[PDB]
Amino acid sequence: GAMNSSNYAELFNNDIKLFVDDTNVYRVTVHKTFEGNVATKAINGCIFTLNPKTGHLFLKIIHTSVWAGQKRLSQLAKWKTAEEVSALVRSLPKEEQPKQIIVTRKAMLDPLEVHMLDFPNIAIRPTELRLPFSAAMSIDKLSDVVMKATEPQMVLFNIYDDWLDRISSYTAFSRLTLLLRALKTNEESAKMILLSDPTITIKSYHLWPSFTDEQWITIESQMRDLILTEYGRKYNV
Amino acid sequence: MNTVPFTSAPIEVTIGIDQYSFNVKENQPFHGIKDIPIGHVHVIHFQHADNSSMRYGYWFDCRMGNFYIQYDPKDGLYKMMEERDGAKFENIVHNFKERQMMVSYPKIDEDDTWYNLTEFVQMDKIRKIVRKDENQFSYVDSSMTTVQENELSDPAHSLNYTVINFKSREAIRPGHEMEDFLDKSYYLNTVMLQGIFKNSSNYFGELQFAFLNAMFFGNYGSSLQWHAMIELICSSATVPKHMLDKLDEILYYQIKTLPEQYSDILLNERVWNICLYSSFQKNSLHNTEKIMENKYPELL
Ligand SMILES: N=C(NCCc1cccs1)NC1CC1
Repeated sequence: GAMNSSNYAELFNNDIKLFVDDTNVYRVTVHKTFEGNVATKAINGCIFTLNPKTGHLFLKIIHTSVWAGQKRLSQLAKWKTAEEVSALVRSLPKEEQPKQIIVTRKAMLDPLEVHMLDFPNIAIRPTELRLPFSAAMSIDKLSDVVMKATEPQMVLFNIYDDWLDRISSYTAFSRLTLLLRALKTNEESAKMILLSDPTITIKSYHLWPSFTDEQWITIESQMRDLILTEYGRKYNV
Repeated sequence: MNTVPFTSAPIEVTIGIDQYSFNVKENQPFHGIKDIPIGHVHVIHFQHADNSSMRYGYWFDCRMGNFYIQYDPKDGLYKMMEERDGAKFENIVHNFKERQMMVSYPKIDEDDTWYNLTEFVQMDKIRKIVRKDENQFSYVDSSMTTVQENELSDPAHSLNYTVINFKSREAIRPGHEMEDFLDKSYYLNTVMLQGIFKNSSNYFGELQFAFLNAMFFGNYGSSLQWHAMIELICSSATVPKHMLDKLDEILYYQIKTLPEQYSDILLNERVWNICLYSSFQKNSLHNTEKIMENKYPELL
């Protein structure tokens, strides 16, 4: 059924699985109109679909044109997400299709189940983990491609860069979630940590800087401090 | 007016006939039920004093034959049988009536309750849901499962209700996933009404028969079927006006007749609250909403 602390290592076994996060699909700014009413203006979004074992990120960019003339957009966004995930699975060879899809919000369960009725062997699961994937738009290169898009577009990334050369997928996922948790709790502090040292660069084909093993330990420690100590400034402890 | 004679009542049992019921003591001089209104299906049902577990009974229509009840001491239940010798049957019933050994079906003259509960229920459709073509009457009990229940184990003993499943390819057209899941009109009107049931009278008949089995026998799969058939209508934005008006009347009498004391186990809080207050038809069931709010405001 659901996915939580007790069955965490299942993420890194050899059954293909994908996480789907829809929290950045429908994005708006809220502003005042000339008449003094309030109105939204949508901006580009993205579906975050990640294989946690390989790091393969299927970033479907949601262009604002897909909302034109539509009503009840928050509800539509969940079905559009489900339609796009279903289209992705159909585009993959059978041996690359997931055996499970884990949605980060339970409201995606029924839209995805309906769109995947053709795949009764693919399990659609929620999770009790509070995963920080909404902070994906705090990764500069991902934000850049989403905002620059003028049409629907799928962009492929490895969100683990080359880390799996040196560490396991369990450790790679733990690092990713720590970085994203930090970016979600205090983006400016998190980014300052990541880029403070001008000599550690981000390779053109990567998302994160080229830290050595020792530097990653320092970074990971600094991110844990942030999450504990921003927790302090917000919560008087 | 027709008659269902009993050979005898060897075991203490509560006997139901339609919405009526009465207690027969072990070896009491009971020889059946007389004055049964012609023109309606009927149900005669039983609950033994010694094992309230297992409520069972027979759907029948006196126009389709002469039927009687006889206890079987091997199988341990009151069984319905058909008497083919018409002279022997009239003779038997005449003697039992002359000795006043029969209870009278106690229909008050003002009272359209049974008609209103069985308006669309036909014996021929009952026999397609309860398969046992060798008899003209149909046996049902508390524990029989439905075809859909068996898909989620003896097929001869199942209730063959129409499978309704809102997350099925039958329910959902490719390319209309969101449309068809949030507005079930296609599934109601095209798949079920035009395709399977052919007309709304047959749909209402199965709905009414499911309610009555659920209510009389505590049959859980029937209860699921009754709610599913209500929810399909209430979750459709486009329903013929006459069907909504009739549904309101159907449900009204069902809610009126339900034992207050079993509402907690026969009424699904989620379905009723959704249907009356959230669905497309939330404003279309005036009589049902009024009786529900005045009789079971707890459930809501
Ligand atoms: N990083 C890639 N391609 C492989 C990495 C993958 C991520 C997702 C599926 S494969 N980029 C291609 C566009 C140039």
